[PDB]
Amino acid sequence: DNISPWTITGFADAESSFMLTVSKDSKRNTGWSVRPRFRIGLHNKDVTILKSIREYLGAGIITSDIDARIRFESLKELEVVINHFDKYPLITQKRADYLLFKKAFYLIKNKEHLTEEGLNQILTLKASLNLGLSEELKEAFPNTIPAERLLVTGQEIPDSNWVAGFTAGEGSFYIRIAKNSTLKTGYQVQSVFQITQDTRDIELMKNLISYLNCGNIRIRKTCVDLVVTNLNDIKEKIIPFFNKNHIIGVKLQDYRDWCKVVTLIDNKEHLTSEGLEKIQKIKEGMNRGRSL
DNA sequence: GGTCTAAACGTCGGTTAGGAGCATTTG
DNA sequence: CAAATGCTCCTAACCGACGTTTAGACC
Ligand SMILES: [Ca+2]
Ligand SMILES: [Ca+2]
Ligand SMILES: [Ca+2]
Repeated sequence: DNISPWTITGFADAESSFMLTVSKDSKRNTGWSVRPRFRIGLHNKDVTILKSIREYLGAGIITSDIDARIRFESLKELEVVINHFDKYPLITQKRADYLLFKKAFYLIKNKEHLTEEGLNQILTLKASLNLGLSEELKEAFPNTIPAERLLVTGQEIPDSNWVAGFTAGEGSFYIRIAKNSTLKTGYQVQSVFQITQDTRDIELMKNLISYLNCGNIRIRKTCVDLVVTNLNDIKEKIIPFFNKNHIIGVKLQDYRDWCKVVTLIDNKEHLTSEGLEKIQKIKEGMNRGRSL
């Protein structure tokens, strides 16, 4: 089965990266090598996801060593990328990065990066891209003025598949077992849906809650979480939503086991010892407890 | 009070993100 | 020759995922 473009975009909002490498090359006229990259790096166990992406865009190089990566570094591949994200725009702060990247791309495509002016401009672009300029690049290009970075605000959810890809990237379906003496079975069993993101896009997360009509915002001791713990919201909103909008990767399997446990909780089997052992058995093989 | 649900509060460790540069091809 | 791209190696935090305690409904 083929993947949705908005799923690709959501997942990219989650896990992808737009990069500019500027490295001193003595074998070049400007004395510098400038190259744009787009990349997605995952755990090996999710190679298939990358393949799916590769199948949709018809571009990208997939490798697998200590991790699995799909990369786009040549001009043509990057054209494919830019086409996709122009048709299907990111909505997190990463979009900003994309724009910078995009600008840089066109400077390199038109070869004016081989000009010192072009080089300097590209350095202003990298200055505001992700982690910005290293100390080495800072001293190599003194007092470069960081390009204006677009603050991504008022981002409406473009598509439900975007949500699917995004939680496929940052989401978490897990079962919480709490040591509670008030429970005659000895433990409280909770089904929990979660999405984690840096505070920079808290607005989006809030706008996401309204989209799912459930969830609470949690601020950590930094990061922000969309947390769904209400069983009825889970059974009536979340589960149907992700049954319609599929989760890719191993997290799909995790989500299935999660679903099974939710059904066990709905039938109040979590209130008995037998059902508790059952649920625990399912949980031990979920997420961090899964194998090859 | 007894019980259970929802969720606020807490915390670990690694899969993500982000990085830089040599090697090879293209020309 | 030089410019583009292929390929490989390095770094660590924003994530994922796990745990306990608190407010409070029904009975
Ligand atoms: Ca992310
Ligand atoms: Ca992930
Ligand atoms: Ca992630």
